[PDB]
Amino acid sequence: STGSATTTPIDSLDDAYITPVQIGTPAQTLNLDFDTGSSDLWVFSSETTASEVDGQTIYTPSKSTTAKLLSGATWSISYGDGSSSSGDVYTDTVSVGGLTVTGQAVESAKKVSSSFTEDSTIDGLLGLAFSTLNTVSPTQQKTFFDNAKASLDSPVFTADLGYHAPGTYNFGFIDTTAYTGSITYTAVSTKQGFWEWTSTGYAVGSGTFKSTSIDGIADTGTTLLYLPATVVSAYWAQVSGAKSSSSVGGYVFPCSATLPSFTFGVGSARIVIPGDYIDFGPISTGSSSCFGGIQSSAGIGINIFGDVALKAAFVVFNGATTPTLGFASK
Ligand SMILES: O=C(CNCCc1c[nH]c2ccccc12)Nc1scc(-c2ccccc2)c1C(=O)NCc1ccccc1
Repeated sequence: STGSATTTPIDSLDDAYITPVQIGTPAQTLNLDFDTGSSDLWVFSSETTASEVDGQTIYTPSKSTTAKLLSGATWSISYGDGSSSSGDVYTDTVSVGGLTVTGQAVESAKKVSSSFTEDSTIDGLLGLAFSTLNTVSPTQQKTFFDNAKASLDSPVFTADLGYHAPGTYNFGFIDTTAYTGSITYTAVSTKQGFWEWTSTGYAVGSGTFKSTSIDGIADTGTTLLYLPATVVSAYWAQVSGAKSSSSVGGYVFPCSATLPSFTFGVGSARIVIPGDYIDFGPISTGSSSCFGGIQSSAGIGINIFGDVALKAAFVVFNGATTPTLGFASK
């Protein structure tokens, strides 16, 4: 089997992408944020504290003839911004772009933090990191991809995120029309639960390429590119008037600037992120100070190849017995 679904930016900045997901019988369609940096499929629901729902579409398990309460199971997650959600668990039929998994754990939120409440366009998350990170207790659950894998024509999914435009998530096949040249594959470590790999270096603009190993994760659920302070300083040094602002929370630059591209290595191959991808707009409405899309990972503890990086590529998440990652230009 295979599936194919369009993923759509939630706003003009590409702050996140949402993909429609069918849950239950009759289908309930929710717009989920596909997240290769976590492993829980959690949704706004009929159980969510009413004051914490502000425009989201909710999953109502009582209206699904295939929903079953996973007795005694609970879940609780928090992320690096200090956002969180928690609740109980149903199993139900979940379909993505024509690919159906029966018996998928659907984590129904009883509580969500303010950041999620305020994002009316995101109805939940669909995790695609390794199932070792799933938070359900006392019986850990498998991700959608893990449940689908053995049914897929090939044990892969691909992320083809657009820049200010829709893109695609495919399951079970590689669309050879969606990229240019070749896919370069690189090794993955699953030890932290993530699609963790090592970039071979970087370049700023038309600058010479620096060969250096940069370990990080391929994370569709993180907006920006978080890299070591040395690398990030070298980038912003090529932007007149750019500075790191502790009051704003990172590197800012004059909105009148033209940003240089950023290149990262994949083996002997190179992926170029155009400068426009690195512009995240005014720090506040009407400001002439713009927020940068490349930021330091120094307080995080891991480097994160988020959407700013991934949207410059066609990315293969290869879930074979030894997983790997593939990158192609497009
Ligand atoms: O959690 C994910 C992917 N799920 C995102 C869900 C989500 C969290 N608010 C959301 C809001 C909307 C949609 C999805 C999400 N990736 C990872 S691995 C390590 C960190 C981390 C650890 C410590 C410190 C910082 C990052 C994160 C992280 O928190 N990224 C987002 C971020 C990146 C930079 C700064 C803050 C948060």
